[PDB]
Amino acid sequence: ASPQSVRALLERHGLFADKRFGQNFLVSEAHLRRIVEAARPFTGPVFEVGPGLGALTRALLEAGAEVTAIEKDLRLRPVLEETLSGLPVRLVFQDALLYPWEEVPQGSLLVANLPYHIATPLVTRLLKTGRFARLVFLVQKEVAERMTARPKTPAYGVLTLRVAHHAVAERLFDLPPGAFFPPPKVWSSLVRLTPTGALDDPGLFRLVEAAFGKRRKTLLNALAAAGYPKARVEEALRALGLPPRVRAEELDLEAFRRLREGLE
Repeated sequence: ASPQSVRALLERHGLFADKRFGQNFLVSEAHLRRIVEAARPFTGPVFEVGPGLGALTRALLEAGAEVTAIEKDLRLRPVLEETLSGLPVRLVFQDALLYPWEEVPQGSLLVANLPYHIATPLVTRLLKTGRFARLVFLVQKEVAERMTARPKTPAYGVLTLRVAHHAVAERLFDLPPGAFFPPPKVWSSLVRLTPTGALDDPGLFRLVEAAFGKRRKTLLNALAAAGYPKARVEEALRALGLPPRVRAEELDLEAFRRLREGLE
C-alpha cells in the first residue's frame, strides 16, 4: 500500500526487505489500476506469476478475473495467506518454470511480475505453449527494451525475435522506482503481448540462437561455430543479397526465416 504498510506486514511475518530481497512490491495504486486495465478483457482465467503481497491479485479479482497466483518465494507464504484470506483465489507456491503450463485452458491470460534481468527462459516457455490469449509482463526497462527492440540496437537479440515470432508486442508505460517498495535500481515497464497463434519453430530458433551466440562475430562465423557449413551459409547469404560479413543484429525475423529456408 505504501512503504510503512509493507514494512509492517513483512515484520509481522518476521521479514525484512531491502534492495537484496529479490522483489519489489507495488505501492502505487495508480499503476496498479493501469495494469488491471492492460489485462482486460478477462475472457479466460488469469495466471499471475509473482503476486508479491497480493496487491494486483486483489485488484484483478475485484475487476472480475479468476486468478491463480503463483509465487516462487516460499518466505511469502504466511504473508499471502493472510492478504488473500477469504478471497476466491488459488494460491500456488512454485517456480513458474515448473508450473504445468500445458494444463491451463487455451485462451488463458498470463500476468507476470519478473523483477530480474534475465527473463528469457520463462518468457520463452510461456510463448512456446501457444495457449495464452494475452500476456502482460511487468519487467525491468531493459527487458522491455529487448522485447520490443529494433535491429541494429543494443537491446536487439534472441528474445526480440522469440517475442516477434509468437506475438505482437506493446510497451504500454514505464514505472518509476518510487512505484515500488523497496524501490529497485532501474525503472520497470509494462509490456503486453498478443499471441498470433504461431507455435514454436524449433529449427528457426536453433539458427537464431547460433546467430547471436557471440556478439562480435559475423553471422557466417557464428553459424560456422554451431556447425552450419560456411560454404552453404555463404551461398545462402549471397542468394539473399546480404553482405558477406553481415551480423546477426542486422537481420529481421523475415530475413532469418529466409536464411533458414535457404539452408534447408
